[PDB]
Amino acid sequence: KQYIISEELISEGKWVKLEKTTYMDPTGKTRTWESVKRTTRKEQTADGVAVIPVLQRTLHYECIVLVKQFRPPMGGYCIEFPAGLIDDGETPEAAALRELEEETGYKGDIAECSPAVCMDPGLSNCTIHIVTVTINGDDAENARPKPKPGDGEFVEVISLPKNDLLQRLDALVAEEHLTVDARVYSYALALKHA
Amino acid sequence: KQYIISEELISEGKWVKLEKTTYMDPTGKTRTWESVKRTTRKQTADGVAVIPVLQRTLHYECIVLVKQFRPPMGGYCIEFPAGLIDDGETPEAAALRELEEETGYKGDIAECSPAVCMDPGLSNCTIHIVTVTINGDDAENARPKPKPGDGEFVEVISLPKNDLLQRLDALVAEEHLTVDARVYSYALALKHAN
Ligand SMILES: CNC(=O)c1cnc(C)s1
Ligand SMILES: [Cl-]
Ligand SMILES: [Mg+2]
Ligand SMILES: [Mg+2]
Ligand SMILES: [Mg+2]
Ligand SMILES: [Mg+2]
Repeated sequence: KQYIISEELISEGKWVKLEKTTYMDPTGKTRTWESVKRTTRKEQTADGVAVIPVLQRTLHYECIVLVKQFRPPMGGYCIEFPAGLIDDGETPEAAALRELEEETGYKGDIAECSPAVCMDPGLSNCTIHIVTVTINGDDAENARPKPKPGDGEFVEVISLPKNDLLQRLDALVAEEHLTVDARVYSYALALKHA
Repeated sequence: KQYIISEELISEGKWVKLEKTTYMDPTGKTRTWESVKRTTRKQTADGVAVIPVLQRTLHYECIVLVKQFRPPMGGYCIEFPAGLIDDGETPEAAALRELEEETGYKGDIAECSPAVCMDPGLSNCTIHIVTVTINGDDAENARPKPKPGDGEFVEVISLPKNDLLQRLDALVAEEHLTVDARVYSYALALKHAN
């Protein structure tokens, strides 16, 4: 029933733009919306990847590997799945494994890759692939993981046990000023609910 | 170590604005970021998203989701019921209200997250994730009345909790919809648990 009629640029930065979207509603009436888009999406199937990294080690409980960084939009520190934008020509899987190594030091193994999923669809067209990766923490490659941050990347690694993830996140939020990401929280809530 | 120095308005719509954020990197170098914010916040968070667990005896437990056209996406998305929190509304009340408006179901609060970020590399947007149970055997949820506001057009899709991720992939394959990242993350963790 519904579709886009026109997309009028309001303001274009180097990374993000704002558009006036005109669309047809299902009564047959024309309406508008304010839409955010990135300027960096070329032929990628999504803007970015977020990695769900399951750290597996003999005689350890499985951990979920998370990262903590300063996020200028939020004006503060956030706890997130490792993530980054997909480089031109790069596959989502390759982007995931690369970002996971850059942000955490770990070399993972692909498990699964989602279709493109929407970040905040009432606001933006932004999409990611959610890529589940296992990390063999018994491998020597992953014994001394050194994050290789790119320019302006400053990332702390936080590994939390899967079997207590929500409470461990709660305990971090209780101790400092820091926001947990909605996908991380959602994943932690389902681990509780299962 | 990191903090905001200043924020310069680039462009302000009725609902969304774009800013150029100046911040201090951990080395003492000053850097800029393009940030999006909503113009609507007052509140604990911009919005709520509801995880609605429909419980009917002798049936599988379902998670109630909504399908709507999303102008920034140019398409239909599958999402947790959700909306912005009204000035002077609590997140719990916003959650029960939105759930009723979007689905017609009347639920009970199970738990409420702290404010969690939507896409912290892009925006300051936050929500509370509110887990709600729905007694599907109660008379008031027999023939649920969805009460849309002006210009809302929402379809309800109930999916079994125990097979959520496979049911979502199926919808994506057959119906060319985009699943929401928080929905997909929750679905993943239901499979990954134990
Ligand atoms: C790296 N510098 C930037 O200004 C941005 C990157 N991603 C954005 C949404 S803004
Ligand atoms: Cl529950
Ligand atoms: Mg990143
Ligand atoms: Mg990165
Ligand atoms: Mg809504
Ligand atoms: Mg509503």
